[PDB]
Amino acid sequence: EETFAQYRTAELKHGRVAQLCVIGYIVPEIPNGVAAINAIPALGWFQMVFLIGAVDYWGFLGDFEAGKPDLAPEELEKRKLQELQHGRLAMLAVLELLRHDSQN
Amino acid sequence: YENELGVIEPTGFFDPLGLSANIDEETFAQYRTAELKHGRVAQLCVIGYVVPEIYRFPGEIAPGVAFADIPNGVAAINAIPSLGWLQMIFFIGAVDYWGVLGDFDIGKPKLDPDELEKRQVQELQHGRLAMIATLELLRHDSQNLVTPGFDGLDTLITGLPFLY
Amino acid sequence: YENELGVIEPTGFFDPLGLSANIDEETFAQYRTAELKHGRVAQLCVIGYVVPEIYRFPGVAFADIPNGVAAINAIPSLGWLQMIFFIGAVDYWGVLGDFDIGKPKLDPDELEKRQVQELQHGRLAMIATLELLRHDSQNLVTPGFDGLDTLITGLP
Amino acid sequence: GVIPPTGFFDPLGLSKNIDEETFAQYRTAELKHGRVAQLCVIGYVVPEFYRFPGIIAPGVPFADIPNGVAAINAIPALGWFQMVFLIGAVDYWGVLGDFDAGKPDLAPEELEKRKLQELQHGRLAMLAVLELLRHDSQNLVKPGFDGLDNLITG
Amino acid sequence: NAGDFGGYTIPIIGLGLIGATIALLAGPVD
Amino acid sequence: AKGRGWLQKARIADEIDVTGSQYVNVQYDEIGVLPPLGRWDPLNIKGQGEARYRRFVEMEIKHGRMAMAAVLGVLTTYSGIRFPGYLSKTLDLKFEDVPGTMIGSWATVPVTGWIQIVLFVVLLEASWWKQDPAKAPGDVVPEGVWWARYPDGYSIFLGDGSVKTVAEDELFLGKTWKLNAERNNGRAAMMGITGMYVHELLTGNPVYPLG
Amino acid sequence: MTPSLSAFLSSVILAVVIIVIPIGAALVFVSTSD
Amino acid sequence: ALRTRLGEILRPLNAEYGKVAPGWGTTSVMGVFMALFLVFLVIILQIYNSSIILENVDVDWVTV
Ligand code: CLA
Ligand code: CLA
Ligand code: CLA
Ligand code: CLA
Ligand SMILES: CC(=O)O[C@H]1CC(C)(C)C(=C=C/C(C)=C/C=C/C(C)=C/C=C/C=C(C)/C=C/C=C(\C)C(=O)C[C@@]23O[C@]2(C)C[C@@H](O)CC3(C)C)[C@](C)(O)C1
Ligand code: KC1
Ligand code: KC1
Repeated sequence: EETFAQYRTAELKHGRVAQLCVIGYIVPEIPNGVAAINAIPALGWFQMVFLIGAVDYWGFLGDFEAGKPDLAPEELEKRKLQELQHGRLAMLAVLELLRHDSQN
Repeated sequence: YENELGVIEPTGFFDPLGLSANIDEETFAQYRTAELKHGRVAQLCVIGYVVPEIYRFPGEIAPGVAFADIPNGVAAINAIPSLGWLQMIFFIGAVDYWGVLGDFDIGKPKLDPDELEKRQVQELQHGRLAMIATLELLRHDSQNLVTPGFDGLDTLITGLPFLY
Repeated sequence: YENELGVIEPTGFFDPLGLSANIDEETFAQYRTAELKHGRVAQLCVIGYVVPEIYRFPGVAFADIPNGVAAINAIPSLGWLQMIFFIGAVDYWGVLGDFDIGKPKLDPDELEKRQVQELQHGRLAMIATLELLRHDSQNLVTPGFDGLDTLITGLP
Repeated sequence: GVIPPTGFFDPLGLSKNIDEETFAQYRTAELKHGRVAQLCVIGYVVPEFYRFPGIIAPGVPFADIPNGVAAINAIPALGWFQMVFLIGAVDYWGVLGDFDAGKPDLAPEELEKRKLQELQHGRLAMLAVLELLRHDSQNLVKPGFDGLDNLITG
Repeated sequence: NAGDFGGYTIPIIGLGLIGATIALLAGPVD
Repeated sequence: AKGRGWLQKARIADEIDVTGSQYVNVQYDEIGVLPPLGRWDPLNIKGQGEARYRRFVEMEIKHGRMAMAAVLGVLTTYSGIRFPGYLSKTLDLKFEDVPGTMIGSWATVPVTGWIQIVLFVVLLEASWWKQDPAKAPGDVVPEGVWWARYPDGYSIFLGDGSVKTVAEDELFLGKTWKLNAERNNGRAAMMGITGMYVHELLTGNPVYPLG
Repeated sequence: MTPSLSAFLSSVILAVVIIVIPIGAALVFVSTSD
Repeated sequence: ALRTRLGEILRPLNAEYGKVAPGWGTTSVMGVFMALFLVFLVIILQIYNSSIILENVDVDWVTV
């Protein structure tokens, strides 16, 4: 129960970050990939990671009523099951892009 | 919250801005957990500003840069590759949230209850002092990076001239 | 004072320092009057930074007056003082100059949706004029401090 | 404010029609006008022999400032903004004019006496100021209008 | 050299102070 | 309550007799009344009135306090000790160019600078540090302001971590000792600062004949 | 830290570690035992 | 016994005869200071004896 809730929350969260990475990977071609993380100074990552961590833990800029409509319970679980299926679809997709950058 | 840990002789209960009068319990527990971890990190930060001036690690963080080439201070941040810094954050972040390499049964001594609260106030007092120390260390180091010898104290660890 | 106008979802009852804690009802009305009046000037200050560029006014030339903090030295100090006291006529005594007497509409549910909208547009303007005053003053002492024009919007 | 030389001095009908609640407002208006005027009389004669050491604005020393109304335009307006607003904090809030030591513990009988020459000393000072910035303003626009060319006639 | 460290001032003041305190404390209590 | 009970265990026990029994405790009651002269009141100010005598106690305390600061002020300044930088950047007044002489420092320091010193004293005297009639004479620092206080039974700490409570009558550490030492150093500096003024008036040396 | 200074520090540490502390511990043990 | 002006002044300084701290008192702190004093005395003896040679300390007659 208690352990399953942590696995449940991690499954959703891992599926999310994979989704924003995919859309976040096509805007740059419209400083490319893993070559970019070394190009940006680590002081830049210190500011950005902690800003994500504020949203991740406290919900500073990521917990608002505009993102949670009332809707209805019949399609809520239908959309929430859809949240995982798209999350998994982006999850298995992601590894091929990082392995493409001169890896196995 | 006057009858809590952290009340010590020279000042007593120190809260001039009233940041704890109208707060609840859970924010105070978060405040003390923040104070304890801010002090613990600042205590290790003071140690981490002096030890590399004496001894360095022999290997390499990354194949490009070795430990000895890394300049001590805030100049260290840009010298080491950014991918290495991101791995350290999540490594100590795993111990921060879960405690993968912490919460061990050894290293947590059970003592007299009055002795335990005394050592806990000592832990807070050292952390509070080192938090003040980390501000002076960072202020002297960062300003000396922008303008070399801005304040005229040149050396990184000004108060310990036997290191240089 | 949580049950009062100005509470809006991102901040809620924003009071970290606790300046509204343990104060009487007269001080909060005083705080509210200072909240409103500071805001109202800041909206007009934002207007008074862009509109004196396109439109001018008819012993100092009105067009030759540089917009911003350089206007203070250009206008004579005696010429500045009767403007200061003229605003005080409408401030303390309330001898309305912008209007004749003042004809405000009162709609019950819109009153909450206007008064709250009044102070927070002023709150945003108060946050905005800090940047407007910073860019003008820092560039005046050092021409091209950040290497930018006077007004970040490009329609001038 | 009734003094033995004159009586209820009101030639233009400014105290009969008007009510006594707002008549107290003219009393503060009269007292504050005299208090400004009393300080302006001494404040007009002091800069002749003594001036402040440094400068008031960058490039504007205290020494090379005309004592009369030309000092208004000599000091920059932003300097005047700071001075006027600090005065108004005392004027409205009573920031630096509310200390209890300035309210002496006086018995009744000499109190309403002392308030009587307070507005009376300010009363002549209002007219004395009205001559001070008069002769200053005439001589500032055109030099030597009156027979004398001195800001202080003594 | 005779005027160094105040000259004879401190020994004169010091000796006078000791003599005055002894005379002050010389009397009986009551 | 929390983190305070370690003091009671670290507190050293009460002093006893060497035999084992409890120790038997077995003129100078007012601050300023001490061994050498006792109550030295040649003008009998205490006989003038209780309100008049309380005025003179606060008056001696205040006069003595500024005299100690004034004496220490001249001694460092006449030695050549200076703050770094400019006293007046507009007037091009470095600290090094301000004379160590009392009259020299009184004249060279700008009157605008002297006003700032005076207005700080006026602000302290009129609003911030007022004498409370209920409070002790000289106790003008309000609560909340960080001040070194020595109440009866305050704690001092030894090498092993043991705690000793200091009574008011303790030598060098009690409140009455520090209260008496403030009055006396104030009295000595009151004669000192006036003597340094007149010696410098006559000779130009505040510490004449030293130097 | 010269070799003579290091030798002195080692001598003090050695005296405490293998003379003072073992004799004191043995004394405490035999005093509580007997 | 005779009461004098100075005797009344010095009276509280001699009024605590036989007063002790119960038990061992501060003997543990005293033993630490004695042990530190013993180590300090051995240091300055061995410096004089040249059994401890410091870095910039030369035990010989100095100039100025
Ligand atoms: C975690 C998701 C993610 C990842 C891994 C990437 C990948 C990358 N992006 Mg990127 N991005 C994302 C999200 C992501 N993107 C999205 C959703 C968009 C569409 C708006 C973009 C548009 C974008 C821009 C405009 C740029 C990059 C750049 C980069 C590269 C530099 C490293 C970096 O992350 O800087 C991140 C730096 C940013 C400025 C990220 C922008 C994300 C914005 C602020 C939206 C996110 C906030 C929030 C979720 C929005 C909703 C709030 C509310 C309105 C509901 C790297 C290859 C930079 C690079 O130089 O190109 C190679 C660069 O200039 N991306
Ligand atoms: C992260 C820092 C941090 C936090 C969260 C706390 C939290 C706490 N402290 Mg505390 N402390 C700290 C650091 C901290 N401390 C430092 C550095 C000192 C030395 C000055 C102290 C000295 C101290 C004493 C002596 C006592 C406390 C006490 C407390 C408790 C109640 C007071 C309160 O409401 O705090 C709320 C804290 C915050 C809301 C965070 C501080 C935010 C302010 C605005 C920061 C101000 C700027 C700062 C000075 C940096 C300046 C940067 C410069 C460039 C300008 C609470 C558990 C009391 C106690 O422990 O419990 C009974 C108590 O007696 N503190
Ligand atoms: C992924 C890594 C990770 C994880 C999972 C955690 C886990 C946690 N931490 Mg750690 N932590 C990390 C990284 C991590 N930490 C690192 C690298 C350090 C330094 C060794 C710390 C030291 C630390 C402290 C001192 C505290 C925590 C707290 C927390 C908790 C609150 C969540 C949070 O971080 O707030 C998100 C962060 C914020 C809301 C503040 C971010 C802004 C600050 C000022 C940092 C930014 C500094 C900036 C980059 C430097 C430039 C400054 C300027 C020029 C821009 C959470 C349990 C807090 C706690 O336990 O209770 C409150 C707490 O006080 N952690
Ligand atoms: C003149 C400015 C001013 C004044 C008088 C007030 C007063 C008030 N505000 Mg409000 N506010 C302001 C500015 C102000 N605010 C700004 C700029 C914002 C946008 C961030 C807000 C957003 C806001 C929210 C979201 C809420 C309030 C609320 C309130 C009320 C209760 C809180 C309080 O006691 O504040 C007292 C404040 C003061 C006495 C002024 C403090 C000024 C500090 C010391 C300045 C600190 C420095 C500042 C950041 C500028 C730095 C510049 C730098 C270059 C030095 C009260 C009527 C609450 C409400 O509306 O009513 C229930 C509430 O929920 N305010
Ligand atoms: C006769 C009579 O009684 O009728 C009256 C009664 C009645 C009803 C009361 C009336 C009223 C009241 C009125 C007129 C109210 C008006 C409301 C008003 C005027 C509200 C503006 C918003 C300002 C903001 C928030 C500015 C933000 C600006 C922002 C976001 C900035 O960043 C500033 C900026 O500079 C930067 C930093 C960079 C630049 O690149 C861009 C700009 C310049 C934008 C009327 C209509 O008069 C009629
Ligand atoms: C921005 C700063 C500021 C504010 C906020 C302010 C406020 C008020 N002033 Mg003050 N005032 C100045 C500045 C400010 N005044 C300055 C620099 C001077 C010296 C030149 C000055 C002198 C007088 C005189 C002679 C009188 C006077 C009064 C009032 C009163 C009525 C409002 C009004 O009439 O404008 C309100 C509280 C009169 C009074 O109380 O009558 C009922 C009155 O007779 N003032
Ligand atoms: C087991 C899986 C694993 C792989 C496959 C892997 C690989 C690389 N790591 Mg290593 N790593 C760990 C595990 C793994 N690492 C662990 C458990 C820790 C915590 C002790 C850790 C810490 C650091 C730090 C501090 C740095 C670091 C680096 C590299 C880099 C070196 C070649 C390169 O330069 O690309 C290659 C990719 C450096 C870096 O990223 O520099 C850009 C760097 O500074 N790592």
